[PDB]
Amino acid sequence: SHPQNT
Amino acid sequence: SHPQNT
Amino acid sequence: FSHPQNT
Amino acid sequence: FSHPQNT
Amino acid sequence: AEAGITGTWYNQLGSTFIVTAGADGALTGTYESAVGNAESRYVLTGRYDSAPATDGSGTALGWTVAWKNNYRNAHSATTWSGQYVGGAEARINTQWLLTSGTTEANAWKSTLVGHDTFTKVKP
Amino acid sequence: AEAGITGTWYNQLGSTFIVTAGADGALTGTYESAVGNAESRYVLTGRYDSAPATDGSGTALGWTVAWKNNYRNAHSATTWSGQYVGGAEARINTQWLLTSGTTEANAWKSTLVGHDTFTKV
Amino acid sequence: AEAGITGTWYNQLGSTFIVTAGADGALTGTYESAVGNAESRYVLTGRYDSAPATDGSGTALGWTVAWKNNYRNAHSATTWSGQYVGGAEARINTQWLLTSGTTEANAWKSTLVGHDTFTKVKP
Amino acid sequence: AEAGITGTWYNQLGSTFIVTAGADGALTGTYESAVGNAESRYVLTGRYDSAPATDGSGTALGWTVAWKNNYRNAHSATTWSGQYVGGAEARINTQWLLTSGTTEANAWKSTLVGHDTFTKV
Repeated sequence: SHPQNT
Repeated sequence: SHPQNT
Repeated sequence: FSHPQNT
Repeated sequence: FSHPQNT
Repeated sequence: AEAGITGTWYNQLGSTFIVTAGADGALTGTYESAVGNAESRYVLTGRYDSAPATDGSGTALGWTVAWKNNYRNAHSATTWSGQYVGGAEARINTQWLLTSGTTEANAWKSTLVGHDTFTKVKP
Repeated sequence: AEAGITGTWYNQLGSTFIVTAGADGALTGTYESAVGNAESRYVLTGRYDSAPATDGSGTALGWTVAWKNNYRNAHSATTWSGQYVGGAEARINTQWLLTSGTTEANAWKSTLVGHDTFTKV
Repeated sequence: AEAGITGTWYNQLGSTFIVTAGADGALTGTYESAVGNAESRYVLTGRYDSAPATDGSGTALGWTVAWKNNYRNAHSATTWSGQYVGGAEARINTQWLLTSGTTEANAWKSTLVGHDTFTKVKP
Repeated sequence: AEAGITGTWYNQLGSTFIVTAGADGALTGTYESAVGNAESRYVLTGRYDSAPATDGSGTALGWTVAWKNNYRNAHSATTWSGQYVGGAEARINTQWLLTSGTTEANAWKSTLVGHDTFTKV
């Protein structure tokens, strides 16, 4: 997962 | 101008 | 990931 | 075009 | 699956794309800008995943147009790379690169990038 | 210069690209990765400018590879957009987009971007 | 002009950006994903054209977030590059690149590309 | 390795990039084009990963330059996104986006994409 988006 | 778009 | 495009 | 980014 | 991709499609700026999906993975058709009429028509060639994953995954595809026909030559080629998401409202969502032929000195500013959404209207 | 595009080309990571350029603008051939085994090969189709300009400008071109053949299907496709320059050291300079078929939730992280330089060496 | 850019903004996926435009061209604030709450908050720094062309031209701007705060470290940085188009419905339209730290061998697939539209909600 | 980012860097076309890296992740400095004249310089600000991974991975980083100073204003801005690799030959490998402020009609052709490799030589 990446913290940029959901 | 380019023929891709208007 | 990994793919066929390279090596 | 032309710009300051290069040369 | 080929059938769903085959048809007439349009993007947000009003350009027209006509495409036939062949059973081996091939794409062929023509591309036109919103002025319409014969010459803005250019040949396109491309490829798609003829055996997509099930799930609600899209189908990956891509194609090229070189901006030369019998009436005009822009000395440039655009490639679109994206995925077909079928349903009631079938959509092709893409990102594109436009490269122009330049001298060695102006090569650093030869390519433009952008993105396009196509809505289907007919097979 | 125009037909000098027909031949065998290698990028900086050992991938091979064999192309035929038709007189009227078509590009046809095969692409295979390094390791060299006889089916890391995939079909490509593309277009190029068959009547380029007379100043020292390059020849604009592009092509697509869907990453499926009789062995593998990576549910993705790459397009390369760029230009050919001839001379004693000919080369093709490109940038590419790799899109993978994703579910809607992961659509924002579907596409990778990069650059390749092909030569005949 | 700095005033119009300064505020709270949101994009189509539900992330939050808070930004202050300083009179010399500087941008500072914080970035959060739609989970909300304190930690998804990351520091951003950027620059904008403090003397835009008149016309109905947009204002060019850009900014960076490195995805490390006191609770998490994703080992990656995103840059957004785009233009502010002010009016009643003020909008920032961008394209972005996300690079991850990789070994030399996996460098060819280190960067993602995409695009975002921000709608303003408060100063 | 971390602080090796502080220094003077040159790309493949002769542009110069001078940076200070702060302990907590800030990047600050100046960028100037070739020709070398004392105001082809512009301010940059950016961020980097100040606690990178312990496998041989690079350090992720990025920065912005709005193209305005006391002489010129090209109504545009470039962002570079990439990663630093140290060793006896240190380098920063990047790709960039250049956006120009346009009217709505020309918005589709607003952004250029490219790649730069900076070294200390």
